[PDB]
Amino acid sequence: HMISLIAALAVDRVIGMENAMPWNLPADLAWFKRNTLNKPVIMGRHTWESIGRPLPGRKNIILSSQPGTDDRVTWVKSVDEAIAACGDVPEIMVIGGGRVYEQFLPKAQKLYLTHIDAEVEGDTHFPDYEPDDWESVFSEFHDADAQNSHSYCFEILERR
Ligand SMILES: NC(=O)c1ccc[n+]([C@@H]2O[C@H](COP(=O)([O-])OP(=O)(O)OC[C@H]3O[C@@H](n4cnc5c(N)ncnc54)[C@H](OP(=O)(O)O)[C@@H]3O)[C@@H](O)[C@H]2O)c1
Ligand SMILES: Nc1nc(=O)c2nc(CNc3ccc(C(=O)N[C@@H](CCC(=O)O)C(=O)O)cc3)cnc2[nH]1
Repeated sequence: HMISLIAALAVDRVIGMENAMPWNLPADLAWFKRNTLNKPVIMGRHTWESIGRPLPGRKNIILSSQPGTDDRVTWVKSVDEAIAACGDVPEIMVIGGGRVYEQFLPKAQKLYLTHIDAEVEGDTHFPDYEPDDWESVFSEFHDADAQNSHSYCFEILERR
């Protein structure tokens, strides 16, 4: 198979605040749906709570050391089990949050990263990643507009 991480980062690699995403960027949410639809998505229990409902058209796999509390999604207790629950698929999408990104980054072949030109009070950060290990294979910058209040750049990195 192949493991990919997808995330949106504000300044200083901030990805969250008090278990929430403090911004609204509809173009980035559309990019997220386009790149995760019809794929399995792995997330940690905190991120499941922040989303609050299953993502439709995706197999939702939740990592937690505690028993599952919702039969609409798949609960797993380890990284190995999470990967196995995905089945034989071309690409597995890991959708955070911080503690989960840390664990899957050494396994990942691709990073789908949105860089948001926004300064945000945050407590959760994307993991420190060594830039030499990665090559940029796609980059697309967008200015702010009437629907998206900050400029942003989509990037796909591939492990060298
Ligand atoms: N901007 C973005 O792209 C983005 C993406 C995702 C999330 N976020 C933000 O990230 C923040 C949450 O990230 P987080 O780091 O606090 O928590 P998280 O990584 O979402 O989930 C952490 C929890 O997942 C479970 N877990 C993780 N690894 C496990 C393992 N190997 N085995 C078993 N259980 C495991 C544990 O749950 P138990 O305690 O139940 O064992 C752990 O407490 C929120 O602010 C969210 O909004 C942002
Ligand atoms: N690039 C990126 N941006 C994000 O905002 C993001 N968020 C998470 C975790 N949080 C969330 C929060 C909401 C939705 C969500 O509502 N998505 C719906 C609607 C998409 C839309 O409205 O365009 C979905 O169907 O994917 C997804 C993930 C993980 N990876 C990300 N990756």
